[PDB]
Amino acid sequence: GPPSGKTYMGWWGHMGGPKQKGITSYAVSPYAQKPLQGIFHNAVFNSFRRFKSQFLYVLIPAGIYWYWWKNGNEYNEFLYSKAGREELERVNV
Amino acid sequence: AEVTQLSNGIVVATEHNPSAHTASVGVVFGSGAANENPYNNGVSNLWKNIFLSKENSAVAAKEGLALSSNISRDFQSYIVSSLPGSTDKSLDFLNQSFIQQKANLLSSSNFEATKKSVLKQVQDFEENDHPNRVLEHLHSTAFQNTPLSLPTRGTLESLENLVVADLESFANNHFLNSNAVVVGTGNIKHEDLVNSIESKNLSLQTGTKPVLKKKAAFLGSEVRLRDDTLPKAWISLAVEGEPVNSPNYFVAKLAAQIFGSYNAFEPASRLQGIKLLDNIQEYQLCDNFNHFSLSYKDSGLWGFSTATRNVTMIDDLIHFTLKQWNRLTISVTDTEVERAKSLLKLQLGQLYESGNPVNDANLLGAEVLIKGSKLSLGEAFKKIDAITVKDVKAWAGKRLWDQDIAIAGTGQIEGLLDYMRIRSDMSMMRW
Repeated sequence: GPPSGKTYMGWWGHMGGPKQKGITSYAVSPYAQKPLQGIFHNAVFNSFRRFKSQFLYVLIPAGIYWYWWKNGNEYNEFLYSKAGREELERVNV
Repeated sequence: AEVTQLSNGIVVATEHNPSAHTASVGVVFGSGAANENPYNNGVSNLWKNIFLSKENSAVAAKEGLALSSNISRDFQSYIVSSLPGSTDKSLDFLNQSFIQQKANLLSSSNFEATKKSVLKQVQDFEENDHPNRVLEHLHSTAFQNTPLSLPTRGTLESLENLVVADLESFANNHFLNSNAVVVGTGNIKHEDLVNSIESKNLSLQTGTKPVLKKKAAFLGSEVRLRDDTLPKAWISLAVEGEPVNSPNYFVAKLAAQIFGSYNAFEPASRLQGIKLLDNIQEYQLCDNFNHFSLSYKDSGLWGFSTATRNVTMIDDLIHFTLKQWNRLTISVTDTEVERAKSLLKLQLGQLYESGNPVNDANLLGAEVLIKGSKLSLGEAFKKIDAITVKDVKAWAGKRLWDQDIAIAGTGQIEGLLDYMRIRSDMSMMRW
């Protein structure tokens, strides 16, 4: 077939990565292993580690936008009451 | 015709082939490179090179002898081959310089030079001998954390901290008399041999070698020392095979001989009776492969070891030879069985009968150490031709269908797909 343009990923055997030497990789068949090894230790401790490291980046913007939405919604519910109709006309024009 | 007699201590085993010339007397111990811990390792190879050193070999060569040694994974041997009229010289040399005092061999000049040469040749073996080192890594990951996992030559990191205290401790703990077998091949008669072992008093020690705590158990594993400097891709996978003195031993050797060994550049090995060579010969998927069947004392391996210059189609070679392995359980014929029967008889005859009387000494010493008496070439041939196709199918369903494999690779092996595909391509869904 037509040999098209080279990319940054080949196939198995010539993957285009750097040449490596001296990196031994030991593994064990799963039939010799126990699956669910340490699911309660890693369910209590490692999940708390990940939640501890990555919750401020999620909860500070969620806190900002939720407080903005709650303040705006309760201001609108204040304005369309009876104690804000002069403020309703003043905000209109 | 292979006679064995137990003396006061030692066991004498001999075979008298009167047409051979060089009679060869030596002692074969039953403590190889799997009877130690991984920290004093290589002390067996160090003992072999101490026995084969310049001092000992000059003393043996001035009298007319030629030393030999062979370290394996449960037996180690020390063989003094000689002329047929001169074997009392062999016996009293092996007495005076190996069995009694070894203070001429074990002082820190000969030991230092021998240790330096052993270090140089072990690192030269580790760098420049690629199929044997991946068979060794296959043994090191198949039986790992268990005493059959050890390198035979020894590793470099556990060889630079060895002194004469290690060698003296090993000679006190494993060079025993309930562990040794003295052998005679060539053309010595049996009774002059034991007459000369019982005239001059020859006994090493009295005790018994320490028994191991952990028996050899297979652990299905994987390893890859991928060095993409190398031009080839040497991988080798193997399952747990049957050990020595097992009833399914000769059917394991026959099932290895079913698939045989191959060499892609010789025009007489490209025409064999293997069904795999119609799959691996249209894109030239490999250069050679050999199906071994090693049987040690406690367990053993069964698999093939290849070399591939076409490093992109490695997984196709693996997949094709594993489908051929599943053909042993499901639909092996009888003409393959009879071809492998005749070829296995030819191979065992080429192994047991040969010109060199030191290989026969090593084989006789091993199979008299483990069994007790040597079974002849006739009884082995009878046990070979008593094998039906259903015995091969039963053994292949026992030890080859969906069993755990262990893989050891080197070279350019990114094209080798990783483990679970190779493990679960040992069992197909019936086509």
